[PDB]
Amino acid sequence: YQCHVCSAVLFSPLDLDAHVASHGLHGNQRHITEFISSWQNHPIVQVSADVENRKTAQLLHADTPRLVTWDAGLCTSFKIVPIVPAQVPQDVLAYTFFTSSYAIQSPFPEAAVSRIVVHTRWASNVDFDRDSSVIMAPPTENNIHLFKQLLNTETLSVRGANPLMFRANVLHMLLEFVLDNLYLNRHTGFSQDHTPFTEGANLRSLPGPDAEKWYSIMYPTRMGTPNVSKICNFVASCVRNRVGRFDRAQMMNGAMSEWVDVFETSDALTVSIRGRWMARLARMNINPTEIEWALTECAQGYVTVTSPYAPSVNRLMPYRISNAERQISQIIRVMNIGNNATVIQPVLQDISVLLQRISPLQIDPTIISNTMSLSPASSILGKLRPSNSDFSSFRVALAGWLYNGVVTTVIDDSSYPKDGGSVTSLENLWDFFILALALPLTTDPCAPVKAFMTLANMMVGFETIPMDNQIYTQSRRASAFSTPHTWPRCFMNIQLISPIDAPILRQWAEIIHRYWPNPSQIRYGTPNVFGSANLFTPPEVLLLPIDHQPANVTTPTLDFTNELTNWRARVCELMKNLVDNQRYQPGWTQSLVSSMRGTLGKLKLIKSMTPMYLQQLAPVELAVIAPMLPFPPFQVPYVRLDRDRVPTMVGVTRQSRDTITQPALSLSTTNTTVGVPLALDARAITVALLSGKYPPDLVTNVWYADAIYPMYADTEVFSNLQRDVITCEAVQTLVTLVAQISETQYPVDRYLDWIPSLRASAATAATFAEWVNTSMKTAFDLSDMLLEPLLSGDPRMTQLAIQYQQYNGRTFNVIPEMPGSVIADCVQLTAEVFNHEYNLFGIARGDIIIGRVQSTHLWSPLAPPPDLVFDRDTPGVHIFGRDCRISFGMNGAAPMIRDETGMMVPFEGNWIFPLALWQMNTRYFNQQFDAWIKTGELRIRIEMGAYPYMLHYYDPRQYANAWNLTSAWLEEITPTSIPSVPFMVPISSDHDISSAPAVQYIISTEYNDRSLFCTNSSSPQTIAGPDKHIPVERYNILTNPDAPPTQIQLPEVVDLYNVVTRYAYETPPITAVVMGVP
Amino acid sequence: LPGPDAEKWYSIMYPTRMGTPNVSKICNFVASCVRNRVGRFDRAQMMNGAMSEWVDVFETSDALTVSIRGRWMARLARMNINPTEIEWALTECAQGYV
Amino acid sequence: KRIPRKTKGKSPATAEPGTSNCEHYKARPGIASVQKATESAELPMKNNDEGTPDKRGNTKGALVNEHVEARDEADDATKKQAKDTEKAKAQVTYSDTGINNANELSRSGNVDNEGGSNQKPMSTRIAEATSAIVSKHPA
Ligand SMILES: [Zn+2]
Repeated sequence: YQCHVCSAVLFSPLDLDAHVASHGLHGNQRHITEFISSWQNHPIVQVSADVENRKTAQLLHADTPRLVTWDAGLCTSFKIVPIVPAQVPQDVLAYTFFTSSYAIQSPFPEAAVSRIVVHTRWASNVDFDRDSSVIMAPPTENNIHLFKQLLNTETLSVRGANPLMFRANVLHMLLEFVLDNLYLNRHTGFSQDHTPFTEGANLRSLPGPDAEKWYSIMYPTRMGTPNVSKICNFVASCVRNRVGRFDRAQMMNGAMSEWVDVFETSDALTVSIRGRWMARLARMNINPTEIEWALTECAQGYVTVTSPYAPSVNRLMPYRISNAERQISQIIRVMNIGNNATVIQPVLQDISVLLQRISPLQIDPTIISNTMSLSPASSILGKLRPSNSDFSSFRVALAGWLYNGVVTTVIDDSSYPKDGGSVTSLENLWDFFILALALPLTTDPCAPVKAFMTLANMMVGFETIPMDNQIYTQSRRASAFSTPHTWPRCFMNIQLISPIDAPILRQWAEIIHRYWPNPSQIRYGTPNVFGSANLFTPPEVLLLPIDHQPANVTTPTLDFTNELTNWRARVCELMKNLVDNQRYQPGWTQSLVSSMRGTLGKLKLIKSMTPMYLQQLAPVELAVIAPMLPFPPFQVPYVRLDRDRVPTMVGVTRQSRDTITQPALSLSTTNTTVGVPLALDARAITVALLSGKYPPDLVTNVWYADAIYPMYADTEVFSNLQRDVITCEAVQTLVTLVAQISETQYPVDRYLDWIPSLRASAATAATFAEWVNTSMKTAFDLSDMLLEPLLSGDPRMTQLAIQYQQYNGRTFNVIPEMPGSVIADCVQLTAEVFNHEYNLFGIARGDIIIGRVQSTHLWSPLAPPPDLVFDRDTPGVHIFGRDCRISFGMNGAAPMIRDETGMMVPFEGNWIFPLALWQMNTRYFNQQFDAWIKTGELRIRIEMGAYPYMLHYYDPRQYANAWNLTSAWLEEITPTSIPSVPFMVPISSDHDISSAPAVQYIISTEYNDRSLFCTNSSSPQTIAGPDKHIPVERYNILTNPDAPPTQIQLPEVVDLYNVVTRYAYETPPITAVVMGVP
Repeated sequence: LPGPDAEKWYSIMYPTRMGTPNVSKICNFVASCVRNRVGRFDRAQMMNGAMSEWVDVFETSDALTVSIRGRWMARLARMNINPTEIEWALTECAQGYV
Repeated sequence: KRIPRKTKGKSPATAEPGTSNCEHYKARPGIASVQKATESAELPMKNNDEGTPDKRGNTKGALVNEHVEARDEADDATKKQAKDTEKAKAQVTYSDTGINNANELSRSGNVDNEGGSNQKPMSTRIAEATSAIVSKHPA
C-alpha cells in the first residue's frame, strides 16, 4: 500500500483510510506531528509525553494547554430545583393512540415552590473535564462553603465566612464560572418528530442509551395543554415554530451538515461566553500552506518543506498570535530566571551539545603537535596540553551569543598570568598569547580593555602610560576591569600613549582599535507566522559579535581578509616585535630569538579551519536552531568599542508609566555585569580555535539536509505558541481582577462595589493572585509554570515592561501593547450580569432589619412592604458609630447607648448599626440587647451590603417562632466570620387555608425574591402566600412574537431558551514532506 | 514579635485597637484616640523580593528610650563606610602592589 | 472518547513499480544522535517558585539569606555542569569567577510579600493576631 499524497507506505486498508484523514481525505488521532523525508525511508511521528508504552515515537516535552474541548450536552448553566413538593388531583392523566397511554411529561418541576439555582454543567457530556465547577445546593441547604474558601484559613467557626473577603470570594467564583464554560458546542445528530404539538420538527438527541428523556426538558413547547395550570397556560402562551433546528450549513459531510442552529434550553450568559471563546479561537486559525512557508523559510534554504491537503473549511489549527504576546511571555521567562544559575545551566549545556552534534567542524589537537614537532616549542606544547579533549568551553561560548541579555560570559580568572606577569618570562608570554587569542569570542563588553591591560600589567618597569588619578597604578590586575567606568583614558584616546616611550604598548593598542572583530547581524525564523519575541532588537534579527559571509568550502585557509585569521596574524606579529631585539628580556643568557620567531611563525601559519567555520557556517546553524528553542534568544546590542553605549543594567517593571510608587528594582539589576556571569577556559577556546578541520568529503547540502531533518521532526514551536497565548491571557486577567480588590491605577469599570471588602495589602493580593493562577492552571491542564514570577512581592501590578541602560545614562524602555483578552472580557461580562442576577448565586443586597413582627400575614420576608422598613430619612431614627458605649441604669433607671451625635438613648425605637459594631462587641451587645429585642420594643437595621442567605419554609396554618434561629445567628456571629442569615418563609397553597400566628424577627430591606421561579406550578392559581407565575420575560423568543430569533437582553435578565450553534470540526496533525535541495 | 507567647502583645502594643462597649475609664480613653495611627505607615522598599530597609510604626513605646536609640543610631551612621571607599583606601595603602 | 487529565483539580491491486523498503542510504550526521541532542535541548525551563505563596498564604522555600542563596545556587550549577561533562571539576564554572558580584540577590523563602522576614509563618501571625482579641461568655 501507499499514500499518493505524501508518499508514505502503509499496510492495511483501514490503515490507509486512517492515514488520509491527516491530509483531509475521508473514507468509510494519537499523533501530534507527522513528517517524512524524500531521500530515505524513515518517518518520524511525535506523540504526547504523558502517554504510556510508546513504540518508537518521539515525545513532545512541552506543556501545551488544552484549547479545543467539545461539549455535547445542553448549553445551560442554571437549573430549576423543586423545594416544597406537592401532588395535586388532575383532569387529564395521559394520551391515547389506538391502544397506547403516554404519560404527561412536564418541562418544569410540579411542586409547590421551585426556584432557580446555579449548577454549572449539570447536563453536559464532555471529552475533557476542566474541573472548575461552581456547584450550588438549593437555598434550603447551606451554601456558605462557596464564600469561605479563599482567605479563610484561620477561622473562629466552621460554618462562617469573613465579611471582609466577600468581594474576593465572589470574584474568584465568577472567574471559575467563566473558566468552566470554556467548551465548544458539538453536533450530535437529530431525529424527526410527529407528536401533534411538535410536528415535523428535527429534534436534537443527546448521546447515550436514552434520548427521549431529555425531549421534555429541552423543548417546553412539546408538552401540550392537557390540564388547566400554570405550566399549561404558559405553554399555551408560547409560540410553536421556534423549536428544534433553525438552519444548517450548505456544506454537507456525507449526509451530515457542518454546523447547525437549534432552539433549545440554554442561557444567554453561557451561550455568549462560548461564542466569544469560539471567536477567539477562530481568530487564531492557520493554514497548511502557511506552515509550509514558515518551515521552508526557517530552514535557511537547505531544505524545502511541503504539506499538501484537500479543500476544507471546517479545519481548525489555532496557532497564530501577535508579537505582543510573545514579548510578554519572554518577559515572564526573564523574570523566572531570577539570578538562579540552575535555570540557566541546562539551557546552555544542551544547546552546546546540539551544536556539537549538528556541526561539521572537528577539533583534533594533533594538528598543533604535527606542526610543532627553554625550548619555547615544548613550552607552548605543555601550556596548551593538546592531549586534553574537553572543548565544552568553546561550544558554550558560541551558545552564549544568543543570551547576551541574561548571562554574560567572561574569561576565567585563572587564565591571566600569575601575579600580574612579566614580559621577562616565557611562560607569561605564552599565557598572554592564549588569552589574547581567546578574548574576542566572549560576550563581556570589557574584553578589549582586559586584552590591553594584560600587556600593560606585563610591561611594568619597561614602559609607562599616563594615569587618571592618584589611587590606581599601571600594575592593576587586568581581570579587575569588569565595568565600562574603568576604561583608561589613554586606551580610549589612542594618541596619549607616546610612541617614543611605550612603543610596543601603543602598537598593541592600535591593533586592538583597528583589527578587533566587527559585530554584525543575521536574520532568522519566520516573522510572518511565528511572530518574534525580540524585545530590544527588530523582529527578525540575530545579533552576532563577529562578521559573517556567505558559505563555501573552497576558500583558502590563509585568508587575511577573515577577521579571526587577521587577528591571529596581528597578535603573532606583535609578539614577534616584542621578542625581536631582546630589549625586554634581560637575563636570557642564550639567544632565543630564532626559536621564538620560528614558533610564532608556525602558530600564525597553522592550517586551522575554525575561523572559516565561525565566519561562514556557525551563523547559519544558529539561525537554523533559533526559532525552535524553548526559551528564545534574549539579546542586548553589541557595541564594539563605543563606551557610551555599553549596556550595564537590565530591569523589569510592573507599574504603569503615569504613577509614582515604591522603587522596586527587579533582582536582575543587582548583577555587576549585565547578566549572570559564567567563566570560560581561555586555553580550551584557543586550542579549539587553533586546531580544527572538516571531513574530507563534505557536501554541505547533504550534510545540512540530513542534520536539519531529524531536528525539525521534534519541534514544539506550535505548543509554545499556544502556551504564549495562555500566558498573555492570564497576565491580562490577573491585572483586571486584582485591580478590583485594591487601589491601583488600572481602572476597569468597577462593576461590583456594593459587595463589602477591605483594601488588600501586598500579602493578601498575592495570595489572591495565587488562587487565580492555580485555578487557571487547573482549568487548562498545565503543570510547569504560569504567572509564578509575578507573585514575588507586590502583585498589585498594572503592566509589564523591560528596559536596559547605556553607560551615559540613556535608557531604552519597551512596553508590549497588550491586546484584548477573552477571559477578562468574559469575566467582566459575568460580573455585569451578576450585578442584576445576584440572587441566583445565593446573595442578597442591602441589609436586614432585626425586630419582632407577630401577625397572621403572609408576605414573604424577602419582599418586605414599606411599613416595616426605615432608613436615615425616617424621622426618629438613631444612627450609631464605632463609639457606642453602654452605661447601666441606677436605682430603676434604664440603660443607655451612646448615639453618634453624642447623646445617650434608652433601648427603644429604631436603630442603625454597621455590621462592624456587632462583629466587634458580639458577646457583650448580645447579652445586653437579647431580652429587649425579644420582648421589648427594639428594632435594629444591621447594614451589610451583601450577605448569603438560607431559607426555612414552614406551614402557614400552624404556630411558628423564628427566635430560636435568630438568637442562634446572633450568638454565632464572631469578629472574623458570620453564618448565613436565616429567613422564615411561608408556603403558598392553591387552596384556601386557616391562619395561625407567626412571630418572625429577621426581614430584608429590599426585594431579594428574584430566584423564585414558580409556586404551585401544577395548579390553576395560588390563593394564599407568595404568588409567582412563570416568568415570561426569560422566555422571550417564545412568548414575544415580534422578536428576532437572536435578540437577548443579557445585562438585565438572562434568558433560559436561546439559539445555540453547534459545530463539528477536524483538527489534523502537523504534516510535512521534507524535500532535499540539489 | 518573635517569642513563645506572642498573643499577649497585640493588646499591649496597640491600645486603640480594642473595642469600646463600656463606659469604664479605659473605654472612655479609647473612645477619644484617633483611628489611623496604628501599625506601619511608611517603608522604604528599595529591592523587589527583599526586606524593607526601614519602617515607621506606631506602637507602645517610650520617648526617652526612643531618643536614646535615635542618638545611638545617628552616632553609628556617622561612622558608616562603603565598599568603594574601603577599596580605594586599601589600594592607596598597598601602593599598587595589591 | 473521554480524554484523561494530566493533573488533579477539584477532586486487481497489483504492486505498483515504485515501492520498496531496502534502506540503501544512511545519514552521516546521525539521525539517532541528532534526535538525542534534540530531546535534551527540547526540555522546558525549571520552575523557580521559592518566594511565592501557597494557598494558605505562606511563602515557599527555605529560610536562608538571599545572597547565600545565590551563592549556593551558583555552585550547585557548577557541580551539575561537572556532572554533565562527566569529569571531576567543571570547566565552565558559574561560581568563583573573576567578577566581584557581592551585591547579587537570588529569590528565597526568607522574605514575605510585604517585606518582612517570616520566622513565624503568615498563617501563624494571622492566627495569633486574631486570637489576641476574642472574648468568651460571661458565665
Ligand atoms: Zn499520506
